Formats: sequence, structure tokens, C-alpha cells
Amino acid sequence: SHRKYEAPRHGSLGFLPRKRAAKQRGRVKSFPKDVKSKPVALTAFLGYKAGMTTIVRDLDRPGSKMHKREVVEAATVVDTPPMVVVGVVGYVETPRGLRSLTTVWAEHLSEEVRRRFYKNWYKSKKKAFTKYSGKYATDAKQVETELARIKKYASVVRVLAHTQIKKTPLSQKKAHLAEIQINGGSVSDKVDWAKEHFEKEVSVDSVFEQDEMIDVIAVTKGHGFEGVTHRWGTKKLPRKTHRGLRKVACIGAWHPANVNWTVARAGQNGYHHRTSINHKVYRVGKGTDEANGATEFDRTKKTINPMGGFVRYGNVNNDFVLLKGSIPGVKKRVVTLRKSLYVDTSRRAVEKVNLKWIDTASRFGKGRFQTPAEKHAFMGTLKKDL
Amino acid sequence: LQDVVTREYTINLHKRLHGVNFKKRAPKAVKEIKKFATLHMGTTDVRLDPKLNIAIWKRGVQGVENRMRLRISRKRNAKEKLFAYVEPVIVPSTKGLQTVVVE
Amino acid sequence: VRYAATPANPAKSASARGSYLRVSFKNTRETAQAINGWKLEKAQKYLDQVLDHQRAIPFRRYNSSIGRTGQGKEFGVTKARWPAKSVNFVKDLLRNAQANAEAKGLDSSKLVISHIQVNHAPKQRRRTYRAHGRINAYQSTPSHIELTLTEEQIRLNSRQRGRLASQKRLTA
Amino acid sequence: ANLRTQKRLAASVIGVGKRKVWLDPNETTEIANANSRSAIRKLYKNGTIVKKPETVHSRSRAR
RNA sequence: GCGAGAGACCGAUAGCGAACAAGUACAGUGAUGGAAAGAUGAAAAGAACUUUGAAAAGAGAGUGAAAAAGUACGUGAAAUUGUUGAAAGGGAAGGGCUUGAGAUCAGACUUGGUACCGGGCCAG
RNA sequence: UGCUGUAAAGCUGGGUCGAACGGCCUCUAGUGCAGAUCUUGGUGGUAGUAGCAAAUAUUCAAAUGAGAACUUUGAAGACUGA
RNA sequence: UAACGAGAUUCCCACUGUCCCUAUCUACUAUCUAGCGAAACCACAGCCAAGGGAACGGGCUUGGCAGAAUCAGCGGGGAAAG
Ligand SMILES: [Mg+2]
Ligand SMILES: [Mg+2]
Ligand SMILES: [Mg+2]
Ligand SMILES: [Mg+2]
Ligand SMILES: [Mg+2]
Ligand SMILES: [Mg+2]
Ligand SMILES: [Mg+2]
Ligand SMILES: [Mg+2]
Ligand SMILES: [Mg+2]
Ligand SMILES: [Mg+2]
Ligand SMILES: [Mg+2]
Ligand SMILES: [Mg+2]
Ligand SMILES: [Mg+2]
Ligand SMILES: [Mg+2]
Ligand SMILES: [Mg+2]
Ligand SMILES: [Mg+2]
Ligand SMILES: [Mg+2]
Ligand SMILES: [Mg+2]
Ligand SMILES: [Mg+2]
Ligand SMILES: [Mg+2]
Ligand SMILES: [Mg+2]
Ligand SMILES: [Mg+2]
Ligand SMILES: [Mg+2]
Ligand SMILES: [Mg+2]
Ligand SMILES: [Mg+2]
Ligand SMILES: [Mg+2]
Ligand SMILES: [Mg+2]
Ligand SMILES: [Mg+2]
Ligand SMILES: [Mg+2]
Ligand SMILES: [Mg+2]
Ligand SMILES: [Mg+2]
Ligand SMILES: [Mg+2]
Ligand SMILES: [Mg+2]
Ligand SMILES: [Mg+2]
Ligand SMILES: [Mg+2]
Ligand SMILES: [Mg+2]
Repeated sequence: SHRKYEAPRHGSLGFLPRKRAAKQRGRVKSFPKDVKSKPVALTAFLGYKAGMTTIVRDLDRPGSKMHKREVVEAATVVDTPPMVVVGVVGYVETPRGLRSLTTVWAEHLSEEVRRRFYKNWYKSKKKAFTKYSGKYATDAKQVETELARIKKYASVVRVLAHTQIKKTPLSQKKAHLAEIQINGGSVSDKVDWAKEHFEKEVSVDSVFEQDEMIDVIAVTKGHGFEGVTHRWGTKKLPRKTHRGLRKVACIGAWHPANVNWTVARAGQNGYHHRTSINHKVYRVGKGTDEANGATEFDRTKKTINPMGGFVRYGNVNNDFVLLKGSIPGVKKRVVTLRKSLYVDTSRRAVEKVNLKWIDTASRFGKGRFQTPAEKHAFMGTLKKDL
Repeated sequence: LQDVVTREYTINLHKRLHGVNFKKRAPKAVKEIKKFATLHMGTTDVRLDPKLNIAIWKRGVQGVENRMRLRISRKRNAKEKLFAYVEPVIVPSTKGLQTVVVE
Repeated sequence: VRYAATPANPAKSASARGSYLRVSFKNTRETAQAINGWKLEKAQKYLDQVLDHQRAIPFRRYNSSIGRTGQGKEFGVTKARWPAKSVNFVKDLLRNAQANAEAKGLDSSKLVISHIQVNHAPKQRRRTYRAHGRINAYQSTPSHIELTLTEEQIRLNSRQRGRLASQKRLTA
Repeated sequence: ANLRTQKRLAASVIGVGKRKVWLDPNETTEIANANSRSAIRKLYKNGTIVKKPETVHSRSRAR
């Protein structure tokens, strides 16, 4: 018999299987399509999710009832110290897909990226890349030969870059190393850019501008094993149901005499790889700026950090990206910021953002001050102040 | 390295007992103190002074103090060459106190 | 008494037996197979680390719906346990066979567990009480354990010969 | 090593409950040899066995 | 019932329920119901003694024709199981037919006759 | 270990074992098992699995012992609450 | 027919997680370990689709396919068990 009444399916069949991500570092499935006429530039950057804040902004959207009027908006802070370029990979077009031909490395790799190649660094002789570092002996013709091979045969060139995780408050010492595709210019142009950027820092301001729409690649928050009621949002069974109610009552008809893949079942929830698109860049802050959180209307010399620091992260002492809204992942997660894969000319994409004010009250409670100076001005002298 | 040594420590039993079953808070304060002495003296043989047991249980099964000042002595002992002896230190307040070597 | 396997050189071997031991047969089979063929001192250190949960006994046959552990990676398994009663009975029998080898004058640093096996012993019956006035079995599955420590032309056809000879004559 | 009988005898000799009998923990051998009520009387008089004081229930708040 | 002699009877799941401390143990308020259970060895000669172990036991030794008879006792099947060895194994396995491979077994130089006569088998 | 018979089966090599047993001509029968939710006994897979979760609650030390979460004693923390 | 009713029924006030529409928290489980350790059930077993067929196959025919050993859950099937 048919359903008595119609209802939509619970959950999406396009995000199956609901399994744990194979890696905690989200991987760029697809890079922006290459245009030769553009200048040579990176297409992605790695950062760390610090926390969320609030801004106030004047809206520029004609025809809206909030046009030219202040809106209060949630924003996400991504701590993004400069990444270090250490390598370059060439890819070849084959009737079976892209194939990595050769990887050329820089002469010197920092300890934080050489820890990436170890499970037990403290017990090791730390021999990684020592013979390769010797390959640069006084002529580096092996390196020049591999670079010429990439120039001659590669169609896609990606750089190898690692985060400087020692500049973040994280206790982890392993850097995060990722391939970032180089777009723009010829293959030779890309190879020359990578070689000249070996062992150099690349900042976020060279990849992302303000008001850009960018995508976020991350692994979401893990929740462990979860029942169908919260994993899939199914209806709770009546209160008087025997053996429990956080279930799906019928998991299949008699035929097919199997359980179908489309039925909601209990299992692991969260910790999934997600690609989230169209997050607007409200701010590309600078770590050297002592007024990170100050705007043109709030001239309080103020960093982006809330009072008492970001909860369970610390302070953002680096360059940062302030994104509109929420991004997948948790605090301290490595986040991949990717350039948009299409050209959006909508007013939401082309609006120019000018911030009025950034909230820096404590996130550890109902904070009511933006600054210790404001706190002291409000409360006056305390006993501990003598 | 000296194998025979006495030091005074403050142990924060509050964070170690956070969320613990109320009828298991004093037994777990016993286990946390043993693990504390293993952490500091390096010995899995940890002996608790009965005056320490009285101080732990003084306010019942869930009345364990937030901080306790302990005197821990490593002494020569077996299957364990040394052992740690934990006994209480009576102080006015258990705040602001650092680790001290007792000569 | 007859052991299952007799040693090849009885002068370089020592044996031990334990019969009607009230220890789990399945656990004891797994712990015996975990040290079958080992050096005696290496197996003794290993069984101590098992008693201390520094290392595990891999459960290979009688392991249905038991837990998984990271201490099984050493043996390429996921299902391993730490059966203390079986380890203690096996340690007692290894100690006894080592005493027998010392009484024979053998050298303990050269001893190898060359033979060890577990058989079912006769069951010990008890009673369990069930819903609706029923009685069920509550048996024990005991073990017999035994172990031994050991110190460490071509005929050719007429034409096959003819071909061979004529090939020699070609090579001077 | 098992002073269960001695504690029962001491409770009967003293006239209190077993909860109020104190057996000297440092005199286990001597108490273990006290097989009779006569020997229990002797240890009670010597102070090896002590009648513990009653737990106070004060009527001060009721008054 | 008492006393005898027998059998083409049964041979310990049989024969009486009972070959045994059997109308016993045990059940049921009761009337009643009612089992299982034979076998070391000619003879206990039932393993002194040494050694490891808290002990049970083990290992040597000893008795014996035999311990491949140690009272958990003649022989000691099968189900089921351990170890060793051999082999096979992509959502069962097992079977028939056929050949290969490996293993085992067999057979004419015969009960051969006097360098030769002749024979056996497989083939051209 | 093989041989014989279409077969039911018979014979035989090796191992184990210890006191009786067979061929042939006949007689006789309580004479042949895969099944009967067969009978009695024995044994598996399930499976080291379900489980060992009511009645507030145990802890430190010493003694004893080969061995102590569970025994004894002491100290404490609790309960039954006439 | 006053009164009475763990009797059946309708409406109203109060009340509320019954619901919109779910979320969070506690203990005991489950879980993992040491020890202990059953039972139901069992022709052989265990991937699908169609066919034919005692007219709804795990086995047959034709296809799809198909890679050790497994853990927690689960209730589609075993026309599951009793
Ligand atoms: Mg419909
Ligand atoms: Mg949850
Ligand atoms: Mg109900
Ligand atoms: Mg907060
Ligand atoms: Mg909690
Ligand atoms: Mg399990
Ligand atoms: Mg029961
Ligand atoms: Mg009853
Ligand atoms: Mg009979
Ligand atoms: Mg009978
Ligand atoms: Mg017999
Ligand atoms: Mg014989
Ligand atoms: Mg015999
Ligand atoms: Mg026999
Ligand atoms: Mg068999
Ligand atoms: Mg498979
Ligand atoms: Mg063949
Ligand atoms: Mg052949
Ligand atoms: Mg005889
Ligand atoms: Mg005859
Ligand atoms: Mg008949
Ligand atoms: Mg039969
Ligand atoms: Mg039949
Ligand atoms: Mg039957
Ligand atoms: Mg039966
Ligand atoms: Mg279990
Ligand atoms: Mg239960
Ligand atoms: Mg009370
Ligand atoms: Mg009435
Ligand atoms: Mg069937
Ligand atoms: Mg089908
Ligand atoms: Mg049909
Ligand atoms: Mg079927
Ligand atoms: Mg097929
Ligand atoms: Mg279920
Ligand atoms: Mg079902």
C-alpha cells in the first residue's frame, strides 16, 4: 500500500556514506579552472579556526528594508599566519587522469614541516630530506633537471606549502603540508614562480582580498555514534512505545527482502568532510596591526581577540581572515580556504563591506566590556588594585 | 638524582574530581592521590598515611577538599626498589603554596 | 603417562604436565598457542608483560564477540585479551619444566618451548536457576596442559646414454 | 588472627554492644589467647579491652 | 512357601525394577512413584626414595609380564577436541566422469631351461 | 597394506590388545536401521556469548597467610532509625 | 431518584513535552577488562535480479557479480523461534 500521506525524505542521499573523514585535513577536491591570461597566483590557503565573533555593518542592498541600516552579524575568525613554500609538483594529462610526474623540494625545510613525516620524532635520527638536501651540492643540476622536466611535460603545477603552526597557540608541532594549485601564466611561468618562492613566506593578503567570496574545506565536529533521531532528524515515536522511541519504526517493506541503503540507521555522526561555498571576507587583518578589531567608526585601539582570549583557542597574534557567518570545523581545526570556482555578479557577492564595530567582549561568559580600560572606567578602583 | 627525598606539594583535587559520581568522590580522591605520587616520585608503590585517609574522608563521601597540601617522601624499600609515602600537611590555607623540598 | 609428542632427543628435553586444572580451556589454548615455539626466557618475560597489561595474548580461534585492542597489532590481529588465570597456570608449568631441565643438567638460556598443548578435561557440573522453575547447566570447562622444553643415482636409457656419449665426443 | 569470638565475649562481659568494644590492635596475640570469659575480664581490667564511650546525642537544641 | 535338578533362554541400555549397602537413594501431604550403578593386576607388588612446587601435582626413580594396567584402573569405537604434519580455499562445502600432478601399492627374466635358446610387458 | 565379488560382503599387511574363536554340511531365531517431535547414554555449534545492574557505600593502615577488593583488628565514612 | 462509584460517556476551567519539535542532564545498563558462565535453536547452509517450479528460491536455469579475519548496533529476510 501507498503512504497514507506524503512527506519528504529525511536527510540527503548526496552526503553518503555518513562515515568519518579519512583525514582530518580537508582536501581540495577541485581547484579553480586555470586561465592563462591571469597573473601567477595561489588558489588556496591554510588557516586555523580560532572562534566566532559579532560585527555591526551598514547594509548596502537597495530595495531591502534593512538598506543603509545597521545589521548585527556573526563572523568567524581564521588565524592565518603566512605559509612557507617548500616544493612543487608537476602533473601530466593521461587518458586515465592527472598523474604526478615529479616533485621538486627546496634545499632547506623547517623542523615543523619535517616533523610532518614522523610518527615518533623524539626517538628518530631525523634523517628526512638529508640526502635530498645534499642534492643541492654546488650546482643543483639534478634539481634543475627535474624543474625542466616539469616545465616540459606538466600541464597542472601545484606548489607544496606548509603552515607555520608555531605561530599559532596550538600545542601541536607538526605543520600542515598541502598542495595548492598555481593558476595563471604558462607552465614555465608557474615553475619559475614556485622556484623563486622556495623557502619563502606567502601571506593571505596575496591570495584573498576583502569582500571576496571564498569556499571553506574542513572536517566537521565529531559526535561519535548517534541514533537515527538526531543523525537523520526522524520523528520520535509515541511515548508509550515498547522498547524505546528514538527509532525508525519500519526499516523496510517485506520485499526487497533486504534493508535498503536509503533507510536511516544509527551510526557515526559528524567528523565529515565538507566543502562550504560563498563565505564573504569581511576583513583580512594583519598581525602587525595593533588595531585589528578597530574600525573607522570605533577607533578604540583594539585587537580582534575577545577579553580573556578565544575560548579553547588562545589569542590570534597573526594575520587573520574574518569571514561572514559560520564555517565547518571546530576550534583549532585546520581549514582550507579556496577561491571561488565561478564568477558571481550578484549584489551579495559584489557588495563592499565596511565594518562599523567588532565585538571583543569575553566569550567565556556574559562579557559586558570591550576592553580592560572600559571595565576599569565602569567599575572604578577594586580592592586588588589597592 | 637522590633516591631518598621529601617534598611538599599542593594537589588540586577539585579538577580531578570534576563530574565524578558522588559515592565515588572520596575513593577517587584516594586513587588520584596515588597517581599524583606516581607522577612526582616515579614509584608505583604509593602508601597513604591513615591521617591522610581521615583528611580525605573528613566530610563524607563527596566532601573532598578542593586542594590538599601533601608531604610525599621517597624512601628505600620487593619488586619495587623505592616507594612513596604520602601524609598530610596541616596549613592555615591551601592557597598560594608552591612545591617545597623539605630538608 | 604418555605425552602427545615424544621429544626427538630425550636427553636434551624436559617435560611438565597439569591435569584437571580448573581453568578455562579456550583461554588456555590461546595462551599456549601464544608461546608455542618460543625461547623459555622470552616467553616468561612475555607472560609477565601480559599479566601487567603491557602486552596481550592474541585470541585466534575462540574469540567470537570479544573486544578489540591496540595491543593485538604486534601479532597482526585485533582481538586479544589478558587471561590471568591461564597465564599463571602456564607460568607454573614452565617453571616446573625448567626445574626438571635444571635437574637434568640442561642450560636454561638454551631452552625452547618445543611442545605445548591443551586438551579438554572432564567437566565440573553445577546448577543455574531459570525463569519459570527451570534448571540449566553451569559447567566448568577444565584443561589438561602438557609441555616439553628442548635445548637448542640416475639411470639412463640406451639412447639417453648414446646421446650423452655422442655429446661428450663432440667436446673433444 | 580471628578475634571474632573475643569481641563477642568482650561485648557480653562488658555489657555493651559489639560496636562499643575496643580490642587493642597491638595486642593481637594476647587477645587471641583469651579463650575464656575470665581472661576477657582480665584484659578488660588491664585495658587491653576497652569499653568505647557512647556516641553523644545532645538535647541542647531541643531545650 | 520349602528343597533340588535343568535349558538350542538373557548376557549389565539385555535378563526381574533390583548381578552392586535395591524396593535402596530420591520425590510426593498422601495413596503411591522409584532409579543409576559389574570388570587394575596372578598377587597391592596401590609407586619407598630424590627433586621443583604453598599445595594439588609434575619430573626422576621404583613394582609389575605389561603402567600402551596407577584405583579419574581390562579392551578403550564414534560424535567432539588439542598438537604435529600434508593440502585446498574470491558470497557454503560435499558428489559423479576424465586426465594431469604428488603419495602409496603391484608386477616375469618365471620355481625360466643350457655365451646362447626362448619367454614377459610397452611400442614402431 | 592391499586382493576378491556387480553387490550385500569375504580375505589379508602394519599398529593396539590379552583368552578365546572360526571354515564347511545342516538346525533355529528376540537376526541386519538414517529417520519414527523414536528410547537411553554421550557430545557439539551457539559461545568465552546472553549475562553475573533492585534493597544509598565504601576507604586507609596493620595483622594473618604462598596468595587479601572480599578474613581479623584499628581508624574513618554510612545506613537500618524502636 | 438525593447520596455513593479505581464502572461507561460528553463538555468547561486549571494544568501541563500528549503534541508543534525537539533539546539537555543524572544514576544503572549496554560498552571494554579479570573471574564465572548458561539457553532457545540447528537437514545442509547462508549475496542479489528475473525465469520456471507445489503458481512468493539460499540451492535449480540465465544473468549481476564475487578477496582473509572481524567489532558495535539493527530489526528487511531466514514464509525466524515458541
Ligand atoms: Mg503517494
Ligand atoms: Mg549524544
Ligand atoms: Mg506497552
Ligand atoms: Mg561563550
Ligand atoms: Mg557529567
Ligand atoms: Mg564484543
Ligand atoms: Mg538465574
Ligand atoms: Mg519456584
Ligand atoms: Mg538392568
Ligand atoms: Mg532397570
Ligand atoms: Mg569397565
Ligand atoms: Mg598389555
Ligand atoms: Mg591393560
Ligand atoms: Mg583403560
Ligand atoms: Mg574421532
Ligand atoms: Mg567474504
Ligand atoms: Mg585423480
Ligand atoms: Mg597419476
Ligand atoms: Mg586375562
Ligand atoms: Mg563349529
Ligand atoms: Mg528385533
Ligand atoms: Mg541411529
Ligand atoms: Mg528408512
Ligand atoms: Mg531425535
Ligand atoms: Mg537425548
Ligand atoms: Mg558480556
Ligand atoms: Mg539483568
Ligand atoms: Mg538514617
Ligand atoms: Mg465499593
Ligand atoms: Mg528449511
Ligand atoms: Mg531472489
Ligand atoms: Mg512465479
Ligand atoms: Mg529457505
Ligand atoms: Mg549462477
Ligand atoms: Mg534488537
Ligand atoms: Mg526479521
